[PDB]
Amino acid sequence: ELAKQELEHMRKRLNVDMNPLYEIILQWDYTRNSEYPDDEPIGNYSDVKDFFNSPADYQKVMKPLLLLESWQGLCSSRDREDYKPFSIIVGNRTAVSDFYDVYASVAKQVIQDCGISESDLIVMAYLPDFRPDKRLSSDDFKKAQHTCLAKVRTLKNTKGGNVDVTLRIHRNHSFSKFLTLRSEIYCVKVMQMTTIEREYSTLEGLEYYDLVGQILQAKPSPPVNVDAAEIETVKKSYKLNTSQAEAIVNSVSKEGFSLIQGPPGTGKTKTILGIIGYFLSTKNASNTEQLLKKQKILICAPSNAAVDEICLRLKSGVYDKQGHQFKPQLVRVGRSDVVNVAIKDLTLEELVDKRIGERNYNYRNRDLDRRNAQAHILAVSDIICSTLSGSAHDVLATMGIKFDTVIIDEACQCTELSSIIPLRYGGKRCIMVGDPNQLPPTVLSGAASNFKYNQSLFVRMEKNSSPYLLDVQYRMHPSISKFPSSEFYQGRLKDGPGMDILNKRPWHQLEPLAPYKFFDIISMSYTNMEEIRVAIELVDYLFRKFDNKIDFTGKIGIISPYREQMQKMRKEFARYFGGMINKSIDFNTIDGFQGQEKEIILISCVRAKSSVGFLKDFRRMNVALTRAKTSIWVLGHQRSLAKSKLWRDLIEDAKDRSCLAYACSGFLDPRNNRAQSILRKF
Ligand SMILES: Nc1ncnc2c1ncn2[C@@H]1O[C@H](COP(=O)(O)OP(=O)(O)O)[C@@H](O)[C@H]1O
Ligand SMILES: [Mg+2]
Repeated sequence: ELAKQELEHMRKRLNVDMNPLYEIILQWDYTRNSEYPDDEPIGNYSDVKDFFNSPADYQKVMKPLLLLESWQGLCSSRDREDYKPFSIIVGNRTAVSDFYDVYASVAKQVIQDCGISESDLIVMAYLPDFRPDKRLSSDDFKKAQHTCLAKVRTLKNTKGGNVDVTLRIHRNHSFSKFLTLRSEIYCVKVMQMTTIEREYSTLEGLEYYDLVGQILQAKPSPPVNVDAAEIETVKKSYKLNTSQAEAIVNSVSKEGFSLIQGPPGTGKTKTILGIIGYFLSTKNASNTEQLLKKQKILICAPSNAAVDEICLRLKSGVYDKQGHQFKPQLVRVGRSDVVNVAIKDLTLEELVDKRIGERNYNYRNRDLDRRNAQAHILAVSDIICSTLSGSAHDVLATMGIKFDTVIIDEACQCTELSSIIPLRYGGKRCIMVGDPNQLPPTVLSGAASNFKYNQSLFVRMEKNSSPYLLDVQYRMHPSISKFPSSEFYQGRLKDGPGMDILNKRPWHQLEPLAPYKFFDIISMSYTNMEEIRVAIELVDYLFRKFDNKIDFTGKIGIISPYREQMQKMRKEFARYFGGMINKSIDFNTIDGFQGQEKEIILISCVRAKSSVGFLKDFRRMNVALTRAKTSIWVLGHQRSLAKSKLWRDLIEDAKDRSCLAYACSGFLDPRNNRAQSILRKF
């Protein structure tokens, strides 16, 4: 019939109650030494299931894991963050629900120096034997007998450079006995609660989401049938390859969830730009003038960096189905981490500044003008870009706008609730673009990750459906892309035209500095001095032969699965080369290097159980083998690695391709008779 229940469900999704969240959190013990926030039985926790039967099933599984990650965040900030303590003067209190709203006073300079905002959780402590003689730290709170968690409800500036503070604590907390009028109480910030609150809002309002069925079942929509002429038109107009054009056309033509899988360098973001252009143009091409809200698209990413790259690349305009450029109105919701004028000019706050001018350079008028400008800018916008968390912001929540189409870049680098956040505005189509063949997003709680909390909705859905694969990479030398393609993509991952030309480098003319090489080192620990020495000698030969013609600044990375081996590698490289390699070589583990790339990559394999273990090794190898663009030199012991199918496949592929060389310390030295004898007798 007429579904005003859409408006009712929108209201439900946008107004989730946080009091149940703080009923739990405000009873926690800041001083607790445990992976877990309480002593409930371990069986209360369970793995994230491939398939959920109901929103209640989903919530029963997910809420403990969300709270566990939150607890681990508390612990991390307690044991590391070194937040600066302060003190407050207590006043009256008000009983609200299962809470006490305690009013207090603190200086504005202290609020600013300690970084306290209305989004912060803090811990209070009673330390009557403290004297200003000593410096106060969060260790004093960690070891205190009487502590209490409090949420910063309200911060209001007063006249004399002070701030009225409203803090919320739990009714049941005995610490209230110390909150007598005009008492001095010591405090320190624990953590800012915005992300936890937004994910909790999503988790609890899930049952009113339009795509709740597809989310619970991890089951994207079935493919519809699309016109080959349409795919060709998109290909030509947007200057894409066939896989990208197909992904765009299909994912836009259907509603529900769509998965686009992009291996390294296959054009995930370019395809998203094409999606934006195509969607907006085909949507604009559908007795007194009726007033309608303008169609918008929501573009989200897990991190500010990805959102900012999307914005920067959108500044060149988008294209319609016929290939003609148009410039839709773009708004970046939320301030970014880095400073850049090009991104700053797109932020909602800067757009409001420019729309209102110097008229209010009186305070009521200033706030009213800012609010009206915000409303108008958001109403006339075409594209809304944000982080997955930032999509839950009040500025979007008060637009009165349904965002029926949400696109997510880097969709594998976020938790499931985080990816679900932006669907609260009536989302009926969600196109997630990602690379599942990487390491899962990092979570603070090892236990939570052991319960598979570090798994993205993209991956959980990939279990049940085949994504639209982008199958041409535009980064790596063909000798470097060869084995990744054959080993992970059925030999169907293609190279862009001229990768051999683009990634041809002078040192390629000198053996063994080839584009692709496995060095079998002829010589139960997690380090290998001989691999380290061979890496040193390779880099030394490269430098000696070319660093008077080539600047190796930022050209080289060295990675290994094991941080012990990487520590030893950095130490030995520092000793051998001095400081002159600081700007030439990055050192990291395969995990820590996941988002980086170099022209030259050296891998120290060192050495090579379960399905989880094979999955982690599969992802690590996918990452490691795609970090280089022009040259990759894989150092390892063949017998120490061949117990792994992946490594044996790699070594035997290198053999078949004549890309295996035998190596030991001094193998590049013609005068080293010992090393040359070791080589010759092989
Ligand atoms: N159809 C295409 N034709 C030519 N170059 C492409 C195509 N698709 C992607 N590229 C190139 O591949 C590189 C990776 O682009 P990007 O969209 O950032 O990929 P991803 O987002 O998957 O990392 C870019 O330099 C881009 O110019
Ligand atoms: Mg990208």
